Amino acid sequence: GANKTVVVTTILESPYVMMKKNHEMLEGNERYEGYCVDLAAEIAKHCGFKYKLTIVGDGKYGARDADTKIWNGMVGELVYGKADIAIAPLTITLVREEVIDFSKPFMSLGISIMIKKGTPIESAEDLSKQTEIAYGTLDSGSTKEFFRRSKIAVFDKMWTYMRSAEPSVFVRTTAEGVARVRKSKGKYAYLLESTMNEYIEQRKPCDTMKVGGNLDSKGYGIATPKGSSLGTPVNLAVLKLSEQGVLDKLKNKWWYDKGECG
Amino acid sequence: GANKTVVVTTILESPYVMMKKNHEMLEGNERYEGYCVDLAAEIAKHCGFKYKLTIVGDGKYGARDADTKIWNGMVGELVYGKADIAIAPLTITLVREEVIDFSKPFMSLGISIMIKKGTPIESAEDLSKQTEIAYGTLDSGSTKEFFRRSKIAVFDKMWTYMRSAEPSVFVRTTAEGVARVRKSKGKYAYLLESTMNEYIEQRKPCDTMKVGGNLDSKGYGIATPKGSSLGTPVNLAVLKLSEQGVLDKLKNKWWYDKGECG
Ligand SMILES: NCCCNC(=O)c1c(NC(=O)Cn2nc(C(F)(F)F)c3c2CCCC3)sc2c1CCCC2
Ligand SMILES: N[C@@H](CCC(=O)O)C(=O)O
Ligand SMILES: N[C@@H](CCC(=O)O)C(=O)O
Repeated sequence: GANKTVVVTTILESPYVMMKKNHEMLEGNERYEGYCVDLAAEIAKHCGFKYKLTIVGDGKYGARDADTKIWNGMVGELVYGKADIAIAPLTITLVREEVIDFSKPFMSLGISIMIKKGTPIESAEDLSKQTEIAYGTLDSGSTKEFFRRSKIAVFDKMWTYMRSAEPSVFVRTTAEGVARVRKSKGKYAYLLESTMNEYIEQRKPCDTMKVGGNLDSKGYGIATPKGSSLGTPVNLAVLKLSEQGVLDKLKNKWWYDKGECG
Repeated sequence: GANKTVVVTTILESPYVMMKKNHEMLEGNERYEGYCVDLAAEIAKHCGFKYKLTIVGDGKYGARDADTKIWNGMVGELVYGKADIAIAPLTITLVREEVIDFSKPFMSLGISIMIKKGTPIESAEDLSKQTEIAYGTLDSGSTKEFFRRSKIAVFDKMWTYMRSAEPSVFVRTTAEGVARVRKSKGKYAYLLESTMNEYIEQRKPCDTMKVGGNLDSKGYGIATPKGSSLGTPVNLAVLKLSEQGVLDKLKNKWWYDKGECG
């Protein structure tokens, strides 16, 4: 039938999507800025659609409830027909691939360790072999699932600790994880995606550090409801933007051009 | 109908697929070893198919002839129905995505510079601004197309030079490119994927170096004829192998465990 306004689900996660400081003075898509705001504009231009940016109601990435089997977050939005596409730092995983479609990756990342500067930790092995420094992850996302599912001794050991740590080591948002690292005098390390870790390392007050190598290697994809006719042109648009250098240019724009730590 | 033997196209490219030294004494799949030999076995196990490894007839990755519009290499094999799947270091590109299917990436890479040790070159910018050191790429693959298509000043300048350099700076195989770097007393630099570059840097006689950062960021995918029912389970198998750490384990096996330079 007639072209419709494509409803885009995304998440408030810096520097992917952020409220403009003058957002009260603005309407619709103009309220927001960031990497994924720019990316949504590029994808829409190349695929020739009109779109509305919306922030996921529950503020989550997406996980299936073990009891209800219901998906929450942006993944839920797609599965239950509440959004047409997700343009966000949404990690490509086996369990999600079964229920939604993903483009080829538009950005790579791996799980990584964030410490307050001078914390005596170099690696996941270090974290696993001590108790004084607590560590955890975001809940409802791919990092938590990684540890939950891992057969690898060090990661299995970390999971056994985190799942029963008191008080809880899990956080509701990335900004919470960062706030805990900053305020815990080095007694909390935060396990998060290297992309978010590298962005925060370039933000005032420049008191955090990404340490050691990444624990895994993967990517974010643009997601669509399974079988959506949008998936094909969106995937081809991601490949063009990659091959044109536009994705690299957008990463430089939002991570390093505006970087606050020198 | 009945299950059939899946015909796998691949390429002799170290350490992805190599002849076993005792290959004369062996039959069928047992002739070969390498990262992609191991990967093919894993994919086949998880998807439950029997398969025959074959080496692409023309020894190429795949390009479309500007005049005939005919695809050569492994891409051609898939397009014209001569193979059922390609399990090789085959780069995901826009032009290929239009005519074949690709899984999510099983390995990441970017274009990179290989020099003989002590060559006074640090970057693509350095290469572009001098003439004494010749440089080129593999023909019939994604690296050559990258330079051909690039709008980026430095890469555009490199392409203008390479396309008309005499004698020719392009090579038929990776091993040729390496042999030219090694034998040219530092007067030839070779532009190749960081994966191949990093493997050769760990092989005797340890006389080559990867220099500077990568020029782009992308990945290899397992490829199938467009619409093949094989694409779905193969893609899911790649995600499992990624999430299990098996892909990382296979990279360590073939690059670094056996590494010859310390
Ligand atoms: N080391 C274990 C697996 C290695 N993994 C990958 O390379 C890998 C990924 N790699 C990448 O995304 C690298 N990568 N691949 C591409 C692509 F798709 F080839 F064009 C692009 C990028 C980065 C920039 C945009 C274009 S995504 C992903 C995996 C495995 C799990 C699923 C999601
Ligand atoms: N990108 C992750 C969220 C962040 C994290 O889990 O570290 C996801 O899509 O679930
Ligand atoms: N992986 C490349 C070949 C190697 C190169 O072009 O550097 C391709 O699929 O075409």
